[PDB]
Amino acid sequence: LSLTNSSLMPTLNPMIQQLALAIAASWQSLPLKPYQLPEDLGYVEGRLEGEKLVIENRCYQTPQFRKMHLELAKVGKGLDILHCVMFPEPLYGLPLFGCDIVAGPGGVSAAIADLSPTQSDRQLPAAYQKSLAELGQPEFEQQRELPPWGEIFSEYCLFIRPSNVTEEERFVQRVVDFLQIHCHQSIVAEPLSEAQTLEHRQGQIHYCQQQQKNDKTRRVLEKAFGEAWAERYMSQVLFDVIQ
Ligand SMILES: C=CC1=C(C)/C(=C/c2[nH]c(/C=C3N=C(/C=C4\NC(=O)C(C)=C4C=C)C(C)=C\3CCC(=O)O)c(CCC(=O)O)c2C)NC1=O
Ligand code: NA
Repeated sequence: LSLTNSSLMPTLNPMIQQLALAIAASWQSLPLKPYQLPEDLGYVEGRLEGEKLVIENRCYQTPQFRKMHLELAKVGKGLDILHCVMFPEPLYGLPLFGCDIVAGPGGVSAAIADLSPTQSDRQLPAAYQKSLAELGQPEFEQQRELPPWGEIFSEYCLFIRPSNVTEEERFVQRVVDFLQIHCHQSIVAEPLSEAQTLEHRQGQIHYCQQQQKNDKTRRVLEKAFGEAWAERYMSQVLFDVIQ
């Protein structure tokens, strides 16, 4: 979370850099422990017939968060990606924090962030609903419609192409605000009932299964590493289905 040793960071899109710093700052003083990814993955790169893909993975856990994954990536010289998920411990019933930012030479093309539900009714907990409403409706000029698998995302999900610096900063601040709410809610949460824990586990399984339908991510991985590698990475590293 000291992103000071990151080889990628100095070379990434400025909005990505600010988000990475914001996420690292959110996590820095938590009761962190390492979370070992499959094969204790950290840095990885690959190429097949086209551009090289370079990826840095950082991953932690706390008693409330099963797995806190920050991924940074670059395809060739110019396509930059930040991926982050905080997977909740089902025992505590917290939503899933996620964000995905994709940028090229033309600027940021996609910025997505959410606190996604795990309840069977597909609603966020009452406390989240309240705190999120209090932020107000952000104005963004270029909204994007989620794909069908994106039914997993809350009504507060952002999915935009930022139109200018003001919007980039507004999006980053909204992600900061989501993280602030999420970290606070995490400390007022108690272990839930076995039936409730099971419900929340299912919500997290479903989230991962749906995220795996994102062909935009899959194609980037496949072009650099191939089908089998990409399937392993999506299903075991990015969106692992708990059980
Ligand atoms: C290896 C990691 C990684 C790669 C390579 C990656 C690539 C990536 N994700 C994308 C979109 C996207 N990404 C998501 C969302 C998410 N994606 C998430 O990983 C999470 C946690 C969310 C949501 C919280 C959505 C909704 C789209 C748009 C998909 C579409 O347009 O069909 C796009 C298309 C960008 C655009 O259309 O402008 C690419 C290239 N994303 C990645 O995370
Ligand atoms: Na390299």
